[PDB]
Amino acid sequence: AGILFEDIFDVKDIDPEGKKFDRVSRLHCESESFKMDLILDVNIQIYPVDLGDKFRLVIASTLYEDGTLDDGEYNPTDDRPSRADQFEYVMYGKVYRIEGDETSTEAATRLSAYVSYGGLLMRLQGDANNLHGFEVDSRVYLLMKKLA
Amino acid sequence: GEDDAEVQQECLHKFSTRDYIMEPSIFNTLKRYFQAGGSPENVIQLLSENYTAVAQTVNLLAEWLIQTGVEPVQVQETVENHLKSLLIKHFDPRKADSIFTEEGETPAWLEQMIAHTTWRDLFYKLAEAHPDCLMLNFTVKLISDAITSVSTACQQLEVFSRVLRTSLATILDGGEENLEKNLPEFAKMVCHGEHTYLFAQAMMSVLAQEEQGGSAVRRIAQEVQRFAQEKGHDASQITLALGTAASYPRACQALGAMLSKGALNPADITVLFKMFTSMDPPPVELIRVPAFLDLFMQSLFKPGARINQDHKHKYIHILAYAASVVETWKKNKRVSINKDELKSTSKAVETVHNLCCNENASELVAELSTLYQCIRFPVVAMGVLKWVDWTVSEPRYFQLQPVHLALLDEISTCHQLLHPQVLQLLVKLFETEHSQLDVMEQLELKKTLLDRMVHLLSRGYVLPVVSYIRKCLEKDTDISLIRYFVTEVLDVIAPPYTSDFVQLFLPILENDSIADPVTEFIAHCKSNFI
Amino acid sequence: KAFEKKFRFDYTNERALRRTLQEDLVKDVLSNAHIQNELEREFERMREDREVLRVIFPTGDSKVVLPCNLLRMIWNAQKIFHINPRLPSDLHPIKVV
Amino acid sequence: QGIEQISKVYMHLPQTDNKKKIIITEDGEFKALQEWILETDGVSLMRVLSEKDVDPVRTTSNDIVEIFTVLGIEAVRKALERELYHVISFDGSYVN
Amino acid sequence: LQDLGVANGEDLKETLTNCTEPLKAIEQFQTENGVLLPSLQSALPFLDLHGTPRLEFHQSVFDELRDKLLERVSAIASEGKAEERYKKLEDLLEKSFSLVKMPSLQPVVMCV
Amino acid sequence: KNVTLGVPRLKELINISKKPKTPSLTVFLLGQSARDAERA
Amino acid sequence: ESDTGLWLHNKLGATDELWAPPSIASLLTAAVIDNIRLCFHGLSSAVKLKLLLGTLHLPRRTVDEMKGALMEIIQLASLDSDPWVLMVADILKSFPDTGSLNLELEEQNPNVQDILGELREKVGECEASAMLPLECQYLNKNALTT
Amino acid sequence: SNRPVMGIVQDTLTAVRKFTKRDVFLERGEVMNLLMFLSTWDGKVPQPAILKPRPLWTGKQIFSLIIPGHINCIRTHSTHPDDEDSGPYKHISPGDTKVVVENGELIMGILCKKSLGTSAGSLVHISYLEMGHDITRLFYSNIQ
Repeated sequence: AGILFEDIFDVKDIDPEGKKFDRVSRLHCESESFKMDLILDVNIQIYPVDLGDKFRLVIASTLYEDGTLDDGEYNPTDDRPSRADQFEYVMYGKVYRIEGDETSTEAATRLSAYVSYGGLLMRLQGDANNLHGFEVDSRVYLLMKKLA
Repeated sequence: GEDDAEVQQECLHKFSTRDYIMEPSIFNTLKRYFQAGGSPENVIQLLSENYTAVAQTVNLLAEWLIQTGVEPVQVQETVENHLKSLLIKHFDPRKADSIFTEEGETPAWLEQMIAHTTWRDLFYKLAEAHPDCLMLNFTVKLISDAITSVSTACQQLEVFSRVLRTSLATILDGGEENLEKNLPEFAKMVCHGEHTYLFAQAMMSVLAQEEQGGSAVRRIAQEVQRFAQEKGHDASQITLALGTAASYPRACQALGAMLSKGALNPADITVLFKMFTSMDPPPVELIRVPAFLDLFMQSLFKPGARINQDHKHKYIHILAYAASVVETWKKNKRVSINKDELKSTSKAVETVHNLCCNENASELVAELSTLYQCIRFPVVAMGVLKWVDWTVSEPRYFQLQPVHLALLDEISTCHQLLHPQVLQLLVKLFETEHSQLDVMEQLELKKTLLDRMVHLLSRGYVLPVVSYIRKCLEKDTDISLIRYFVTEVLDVIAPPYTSDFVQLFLPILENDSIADPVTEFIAHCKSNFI
Repeated sequence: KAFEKKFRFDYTNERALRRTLQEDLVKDVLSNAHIQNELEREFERMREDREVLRVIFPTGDSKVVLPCNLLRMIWNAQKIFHINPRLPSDLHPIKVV
Repeated sequence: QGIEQISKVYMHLPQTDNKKKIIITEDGEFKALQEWILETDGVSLMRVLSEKDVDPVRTTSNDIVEIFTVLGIEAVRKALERELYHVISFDGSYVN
Repeated sequence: LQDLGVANGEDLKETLTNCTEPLKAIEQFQTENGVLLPSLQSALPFLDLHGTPRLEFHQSVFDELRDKLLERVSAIASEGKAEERYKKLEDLLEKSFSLVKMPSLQPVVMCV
Repeated sequence: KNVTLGVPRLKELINISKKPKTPSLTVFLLGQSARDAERA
Repeated sequence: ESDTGLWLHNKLGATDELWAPPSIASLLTAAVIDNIRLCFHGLSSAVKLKLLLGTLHLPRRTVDEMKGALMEIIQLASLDSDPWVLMVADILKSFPDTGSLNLELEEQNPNVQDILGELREKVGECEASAMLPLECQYLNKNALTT
Repeated sequence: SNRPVMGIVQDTLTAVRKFTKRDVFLERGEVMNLLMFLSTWDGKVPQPAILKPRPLWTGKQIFSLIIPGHINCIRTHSTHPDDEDSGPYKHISPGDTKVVVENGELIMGILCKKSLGTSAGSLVHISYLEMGHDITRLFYSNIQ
């Protein structure tokens, strides 16, 4: 294993504030099997995404589907079975913030994990139970596949 | 290994403490100590020798306080508050649920606590801290059946309904003047929940059908529904279902669509215009939703006009219909429709619309008589009021030797209902800060605004403006502006006066000794108005 | 109010200490009143410092020029040692003082 | 009437916080109050400081030798520092 | 204690020893030797229902109201007439001189 | 009114001139005159 | 979808969102409307609240389409134990058929009966210089006197 | 004025403002060609920001490779709105206008005068104060 999170989302807004970049769009997406809000910057030029599209999303610690660590270095000659073959859009980033609604006396019920894939920002808000796999300054892979 | 030895050590540790004789687990602990292999004689020393009668000490202190002239009741409140705080920080809701489980009706001590108000307050605070406790829930139920936080106030109906009744009676008793200070404590709880909001609006619709001032209730619905609107809520469809909107399906469709939008669109105006131009209109009361009319005012009079001159007559026709067309009703039967003044109202609205959208206007001096005659229509007047608000409120408006405030003089001359509106604008302009304006110029500007306030005061709106003057005095603005204001007020007033008018005007008339109408007013009010 | 709330260490709410500190440290803080005396003395001297700054800076300008950028060094310490701010910390307050 | 050498006095409220009256409220908060300040075109500081209903604490001058003859060398040191800071930081340029 | 007719550990000893009835005796003691105020007489069984000892309550209110003793003598130090001051101080002095032998009531006598 | 600034003012200050080009005061009021324009 | 009750709880179980969240018109398709009555009573009180109240947000046509299931669920609410559910059921019993609220709540309600008594007597007492609603400012003299 | 006197100027400043935009993506040949000009590079090609449908690196990845040591810095782009910090999207920037260099990595924001120019708190200033003059020299040369 090594899958920190998995769900299926649907897009409710492609860019609510008007596009600020001609290749990157800020998808706002909702999850139906839970209550998770997603904001995600997607390079629409190579992976066009339309409004109301459905997709499986998977946030993983590694790609080799064995738990073996990734080393964080580009190895195009890698021969190991990768999860990326099961998906269409694979980004690689680093979680840099985990907000919560915790008080000074209680634990957070709602958590908000922020990931930066080379600059392309993602927020994932939702119940804390689904976001315990996240931990700031840990490398992570966002895998994505549109569903019919 | 046997735990009897460790239990013996614990029993010795507990018995040796001061005044442990009074603990009620003493029976069980003595049993533990004697069965395990202790003695029933050492505990006599561990309790009696370590007993110092600290309770009787407190009795001596309390009676000494009473003998010092200190009233007992404050000390009783103090010790009761101490017990309250100790129980609050030692609270355990599972224990309370256990007192529920041993008998559904709690043992009779809690009824005695109900009989005393301080413990009712304790149980309120406990339920506020922890809503999940069935003992606390039954208890607040019993108290209300015999300052509940808004979560706890809505958590139970019988609580909420009784609280809504008390608060609504408070609103009606405090009237149009306490309305501002009794609204938010009421609207916050009504707008706290779709269920709470729907319930309160339903009771409000039920009560407002009464004709002996049910309108007094219906505005409180309008206050609370606009409170929901500014809190970002779906207050439209509930309002549509609360009227006769279902009888006209496309009407409720279009109206809900545009209210959810928060703005108009010519498609919906096309449907409503054709609906109303036809001789089968829905009731004019149906479309007189004040939020919708604010949509009209924010669209037809904003700087621009971002309006189509072809659709213009449709918007104006609907506005003049909603304001002017008078429907007669006889026992929930529409008798007649009076389209008399819709012509002239639409004409004047079109005129004033042309002028506020011209913006080239320097001809405003020419259109003044026309503007005054059009302002005689109240709806036209407050349309001009919102236009003047947006115009003057912009930065860098003041590069003229002014005219837009003379409009406000007319506005308050004709319609007393718009008196609260004009004041609310002027105070905002009175408190806005200007950078490009010289300091003396800002002083003369605020003098002109005070002239507008004085003209408003001449129309019988004396109490709120003088209250605001006293506020900004005691809370800021220079004493010269206040002195100039009271000079202008003393210029035109004449005797006699009213007690409230001197209750507000006189206490601001001692912080300054600078100037005879002043000494004449003093001589009058001192003798007549103590 | 804000100064006391944000700067006075509170040792009278066990829940916050469990949230922020490891269990043995919380028991140590709650147990001995000597550490409590040291912490309240720290807050008292910081209030004295506050009054001194009010004398020095009557205009209330917090912007000042100083040798060591304390917030940035704290951030550097957080990242060097991978300090997870979601977990209770093992740093004794008396060690800080 | 008036004091000689003072040929023009402008009256105004400050729009910069440094000239506003910063007080400490009862809760320890800084509150900036708009107060009337008079800027002259001449200099006679001893007379103005002696004048009734003139704050003889914050009333200052932009003339250095007046501060020297009236207040002293250390007040001159401070006022000179303030004038140098003013002329340097007018254009938003910072010097240590 | 017995200077003011207050029962002490000697009274508890003579009522405990040579008594085949401890239970009504301790019960009537704990009732008639509680705190004198009607709100407490409702609250003491409830207060004690949680396993909460009456020790903690007694100690806390004793410390608080003894601090009020010290505060009130400090206040009357320079209040009104010196005659009223020294009269009340002499009265409380003679009252607590019975209790000057005790370790917890000697500071009252010393403050007076 | 605008006072001299820049290198003329800097020159005037490093020279300790017995006459600045635009000498001036900054008088602060304390009574009601601090608040009141008329008294000011 | 399976686990319609648990799914609806996950979508509406947040006890702080006392106003029904937006997109509720999207969460209440015909299939889920018919699945609600299968496990209507298995949900929590606040979930039942937000669910029943979301029906007012639906389009009028969509309100009309499933009105049999809405009426069934409203009667399931009328027979429930939670009081909020009981009053909203009593109000909504006439809503799906026409869109008209049921203002016949005076029956079987000490709260409403006390509202009637106290506040009708207050209104009959507070008939002096009665406030005039917001739309009154718009009306001309004839309409206002009416 | 306790601040740097050398900064990034003219072509390099306009080009870095263009480069660290959110929507700059580099094919592998471009990345390798640019990494030729990086004197402090450790020879390890970093993982791309996008692996599929094609390997791509962003400008911020390469600039994070330029940034020395493990410095940490917070700035605002010159077009940073005056209410973005008060809105919901505070730590996630719609315009990418909040510069956050983290652990020696630029993880968000567009660089400008107010991040690489001559001002107190600028990134070159922090690079000096942390890594010393030599590593800051190499930082300047590598940017250019």
